[PDB]
Amino acid sequence: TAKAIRQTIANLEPFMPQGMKVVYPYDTTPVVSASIHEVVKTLGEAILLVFLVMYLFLQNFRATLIPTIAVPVVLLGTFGVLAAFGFSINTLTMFGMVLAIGLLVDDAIVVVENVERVMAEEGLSPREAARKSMGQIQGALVGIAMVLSAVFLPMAFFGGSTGVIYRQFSITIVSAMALSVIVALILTPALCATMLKPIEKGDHGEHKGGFFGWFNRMFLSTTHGYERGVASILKHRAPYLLIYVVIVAGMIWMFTRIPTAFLPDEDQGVLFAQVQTPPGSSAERTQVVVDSMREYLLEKESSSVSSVFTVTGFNFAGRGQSSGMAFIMLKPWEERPGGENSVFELAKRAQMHFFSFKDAMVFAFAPPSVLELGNATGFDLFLQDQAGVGHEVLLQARNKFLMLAAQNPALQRVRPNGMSDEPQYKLEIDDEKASALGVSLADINSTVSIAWGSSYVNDFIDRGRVKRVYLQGRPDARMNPDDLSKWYVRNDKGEMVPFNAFATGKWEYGSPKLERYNGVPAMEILGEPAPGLSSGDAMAAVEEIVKQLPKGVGYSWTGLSYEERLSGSQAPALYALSLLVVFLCLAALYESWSIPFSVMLVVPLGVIGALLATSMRGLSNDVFFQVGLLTTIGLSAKNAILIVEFAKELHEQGKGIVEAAIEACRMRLRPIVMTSLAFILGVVPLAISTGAGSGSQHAIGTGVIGGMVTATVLAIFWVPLFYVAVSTL
Amino acid sequence: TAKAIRQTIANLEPFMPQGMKVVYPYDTTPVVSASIHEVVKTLGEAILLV
Amino acid sequence: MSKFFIDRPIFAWVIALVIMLAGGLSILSLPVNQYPAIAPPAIAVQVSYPGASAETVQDTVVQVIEQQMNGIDNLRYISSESNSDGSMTITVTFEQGTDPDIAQVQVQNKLQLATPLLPQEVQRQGIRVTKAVKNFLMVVGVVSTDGSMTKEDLSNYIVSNIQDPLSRTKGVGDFQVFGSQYSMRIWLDPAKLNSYQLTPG
Amino acid sequence: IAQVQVQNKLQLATPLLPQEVQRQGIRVTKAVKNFLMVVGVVSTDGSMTKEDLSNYIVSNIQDPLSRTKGVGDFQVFGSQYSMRIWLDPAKLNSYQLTPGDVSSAIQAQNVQISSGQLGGLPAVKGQQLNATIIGKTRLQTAEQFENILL
Amino acid sequence: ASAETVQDTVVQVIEQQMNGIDNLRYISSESNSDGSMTITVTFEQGTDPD
Amino acid sequence: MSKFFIDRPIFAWVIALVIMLAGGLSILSLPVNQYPAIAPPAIAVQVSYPG
Repeated sequence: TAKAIRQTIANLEPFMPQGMKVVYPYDTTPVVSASIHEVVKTLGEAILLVFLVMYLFLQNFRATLIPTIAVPVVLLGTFGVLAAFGFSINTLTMFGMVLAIGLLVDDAIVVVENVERVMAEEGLSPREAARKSMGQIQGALVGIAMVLSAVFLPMAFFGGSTGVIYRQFSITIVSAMALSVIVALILTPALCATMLKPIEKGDHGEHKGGFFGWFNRMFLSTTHGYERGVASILKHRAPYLLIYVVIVAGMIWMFTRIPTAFLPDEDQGVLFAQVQTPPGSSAERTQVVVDSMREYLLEKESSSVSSVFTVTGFNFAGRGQSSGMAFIMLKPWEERPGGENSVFELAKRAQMHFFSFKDAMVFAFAPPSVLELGNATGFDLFLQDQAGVGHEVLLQARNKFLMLAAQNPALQRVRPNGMSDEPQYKLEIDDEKASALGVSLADINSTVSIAWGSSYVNDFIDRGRVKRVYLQGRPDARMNPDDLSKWYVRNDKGEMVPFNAFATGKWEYGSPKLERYNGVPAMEILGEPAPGLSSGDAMAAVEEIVKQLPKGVGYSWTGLSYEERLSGSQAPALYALSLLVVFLCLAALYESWSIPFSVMLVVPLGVIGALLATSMRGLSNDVFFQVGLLTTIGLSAKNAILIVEFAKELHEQGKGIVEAAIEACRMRLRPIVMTSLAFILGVVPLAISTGAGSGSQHAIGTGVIGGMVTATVLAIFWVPLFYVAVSTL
Repeated sequence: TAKAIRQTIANLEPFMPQGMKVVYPYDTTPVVSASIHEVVKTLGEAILLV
Repeated sequence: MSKFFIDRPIFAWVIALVIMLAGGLSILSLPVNQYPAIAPPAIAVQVSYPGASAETVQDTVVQVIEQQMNGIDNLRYISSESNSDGSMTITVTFEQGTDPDIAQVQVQNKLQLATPLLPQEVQRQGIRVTKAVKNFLMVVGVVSTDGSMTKEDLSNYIVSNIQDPLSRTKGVGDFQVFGSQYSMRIWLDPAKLNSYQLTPG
Repeated sequence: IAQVQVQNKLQLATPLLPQEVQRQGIRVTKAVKNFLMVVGVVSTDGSMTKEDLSNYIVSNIQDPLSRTKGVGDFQVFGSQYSMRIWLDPAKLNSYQLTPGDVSSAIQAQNVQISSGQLGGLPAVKGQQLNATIIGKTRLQTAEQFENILL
Repeated sequence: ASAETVQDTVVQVIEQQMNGIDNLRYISSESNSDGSMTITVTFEQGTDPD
Repeated sequence: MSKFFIDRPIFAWVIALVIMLAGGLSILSLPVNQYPAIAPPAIAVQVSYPG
């Protein structure tokens, strides 16, 4: 609809006169267009180098593409099932698929490992080796899907306000896995293993051509180093778990130490700036400051803003002559480089400039990432009155609450959106002496309403259009209170009497913005906690101040804090059913209890690194990180399970109980070191990124590598000792 | 919905004056709870004989 | 049965080709945005009332209309307010995951219980019921540098020409035009009215 | 969904009604057959009639028990407070007045006034003050209704 | 009434108050001299009429 | 069919366990009542014309 109203209604431009044109002072098309055009480029940079890194791995220059032709095809099945489920594409499914694209290649890795294990040590043709491959890969490939899907399948059942954001990180991601296992059963191991695989007696690794012949012997040295390191770690086996329990104690300590946030903001190229004046000020008294801030923004900050567009008469904090707001459009994303061109530096510089203004309470702010709810970040507090008590006592309650506002240590910069008591003029009439002079009352009401209420009489036609005709006096006879004495009304016998002979007036006070809530009147303030602190302690720190009020009134929570009071982050209820479903489901492969219970204990090893990776980066917890933990523990679990089943199936074949584990590490060390770096070498342009949508990309980039660096080089030292435990009888 | 009604009655009734009260003279909700309790009492007392 | 993929290679090709075609046909028919529906429905109702205080607009045309705003499914709360220029919003929010058409028509049929209860002046202005959620999308409309055109005729050409084929397209829910259209303003003089022995009425 | 022919049936006869009928509203409800429960009682202190309790019920616990989930209809016993006036024919004949004159005097005196503002737009250039003006406010007590010039 | 007296005062004031509606194809409004008026509006293909 | 599950007893157990856990989800994620919607829908109108 944006592209269907931005030029299809511009077809009236030939019908438009030459004295008018069209500009775009406010827009939102780049954050929806350039975001998609950037995420398709980062998908290209994702599957651009994953061909060349495995080309470095398997040393094949022509028979190389065969695990990477299915990969640009299976992502279309995600869009197919996404159209079948009827959910629109967003930043969410793109941010899911940019990490899902690297975890769906692992079956293509394991089938070319099944090819290479009969290509290296065996001279068998791939036609006779396809049956040997599928005899051992069908019992190992169909089991990972039910343990990988069960991290999102219980996560999809949770709804609420924070459930539609759990969707598109739900089953829409792992539907690509559920179709990739099907195309792994039906597509790769019959043709990609056989037809593009000649026999040249492959035992090379000495010359390799050009700048390539010094990798395979170093890889053999690293495999022998791992084989002697596991023999070194099986010596004592007591301090290697005594240092495991201390990092289990460190996980809960880091989890308590880190605070959380909720949906962090971006730059978006837009800024809002509202104005404020003391009451009674006219529209010119607000016009005297918007031109000054316009000249300031156009001259002193010319390296950041493209255009400004202010209005007056209307604001987010009410309306009238005491109001006004300004939209600010900055440079495009290729035109404002550097961190000083961000919205936060511009916001704090604007506030530092607005500190110099004396009689105006100008406030600038930036909208959050989500636009369809909330103008800014924070919380509100409605103040209901149950007994229906008057306006002045609840105004004094608001005054006492705003006095006990800046003293709270858990909150900062909490402000009202209303106003103070405006000095109004209350008129009074002496209808007894007015009737003694011989005037009525309804004619007096009619005259004062036509004189100052700016009445509307009927319709009239102009240029084929129906418009309205009003009726009012003149402005220069109504700007002053004694000018209100300049009016005359007709009595019963034709003559006129002035206004001051019967009617007078005085000066009282009254609020200009009266707000009701659930039938009763209610005022409110809005704020935010300290930078970094959550909203739970900020909620708990204000429910103790509500004992300091005139008793008879109560409090209420609404807005985006309403769902936070109802059901926010359900991390107690989360990570429990999802843990139990994989703990019951992973025993379907090994048909035991002690071995699945032992290999389940790798899930603490991967979660710890993503906690302190955020502290090393400098970011707080979010729902993006809350699904980043799920995908990295899924990656750690699937990187742990595919090596223990080989040891279990080869213990009963020809080996012992302690030797089969190190034999499985001796025979299957290649793909576990392959696919982990093959995944994370594409996430680096998303791990470090500055531009359109850089904050939400950073909200997932710094967690996924930290969760796996403690999972592919570290957890391989701990998984076989977990397998060969003495309780595993 | 009935317990939501009783919650939104019980929350604000301290703000009512002390010369007032509220009772339930006619009600259809407790027979549902009595029925479902007396028929889940005929499940543990029904499967042990089988 | 199983193990039916070794013998027929291009039968294993075409099963990938048909899901590639099914994914290729899905891009041109699926709509593109950046964020789905997160906010609950936020059905707004606003009126205008010329030349009255906030206390008058609170005790006249919101107290008689918030007593009929009831009997609606999935009602969360009623965020209402009033201003000094005779404006008010009684925006009712709903539960998450609800089609807003019944939320429109229920508020409409409950607003029918108040339209004769309103005074005669505010009924000739026009009640407004909108499905606006929280925010705007774009603003347009500006004067050229040729001069001889103020803000008034600019607002009149915005209202009388542009928004009439614009407000009936897809995605349009609310319009917030800055400045009003043309009107016939008749300004009176109290000294001349006293001289000619006439009232304004 | 099924209210569609109900919501257009009202338009054929909404302004065709008499105006005193139209000043109450045609309440369209989804009431089906029965009630659910009843509440509301006097305390042991007494000092309450059979009208003030109904007035308190409809004034305090009408909207928090009707804006909730599931509530479709209510049929309260008694109603709110009302500023009732009981004319007498003897004193009316003594003062030679019709009750229509009394109703027009009430509907002329107890009127809210849309006055406006002192610094209203388009104001004169250089005006540095704006304030709303409050005219005749609605009456509050019974003696305020007593002090009405008939 | 006449055709102009039904064209200026009723259709031109209802057609300005008939916006913000979903799936509007077009509004073909017409009038005659004998006091008739038609605001027949078409919707998208395959929608719901009620 | 059978005979793939007497030799795999824990794979025979896991189906009953996931059925029991889905039941433990559905016992709390379901509303309970006394009787279903037997009555037909009905729409009413009400006025008050005193005197």
